[PDB]
Amino acid sequence: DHRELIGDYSKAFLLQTVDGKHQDLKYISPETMVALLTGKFSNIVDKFVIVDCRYPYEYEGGHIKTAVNLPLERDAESFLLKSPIAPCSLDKRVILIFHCEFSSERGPRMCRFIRERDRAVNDYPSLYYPEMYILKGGYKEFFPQHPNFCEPQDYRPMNHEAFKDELKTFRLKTRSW
Ligand code: MMC
Ligand SMILES: [Cl-]
Repeated sequence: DHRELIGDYSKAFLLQTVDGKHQDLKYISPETMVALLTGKFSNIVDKFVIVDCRYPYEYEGGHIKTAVNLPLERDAESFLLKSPIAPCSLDKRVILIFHCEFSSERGPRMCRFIRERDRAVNDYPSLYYPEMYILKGGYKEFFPQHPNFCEPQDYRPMNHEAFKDELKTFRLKTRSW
């Protein structure tokens, strides 16, 4: 591999990465997303969690099969760090994939946050989650290409004109603005 090692310096990144806006983050394409969902890496990957950082209305409107919705910092901390998700095999890996609508703001921030807490609660340089990726293009790019991997087969934009009140309500739930 021509790149650096993963978070705890144990080995290299498994997946092929593409270029994305945040230069220090690892991005994967929708194609690689379908590869994991179809079991292409089942020999090596024990578990991969898809974290959709969108607001609840957006997720309900249609999300990638198997994804979990964790919009608030607190929920994510609770789901991932209280009782970490471990591989059933010493040999196998655990991988996290974050995404939002455009994978421009929400997703990358959540990725950076979980990394901060993973570092904070372990002895350097161990991590519960050494390998994390962003799905480049977010749900917006994913739906029109692989609709049968989405449930329901539909797409609800955050700015959806009929969910204006729900957006405001939701933001008043956030740790900070
Ligand atoms: C760093 Hg994610
Ligand atoms: Cl929050």
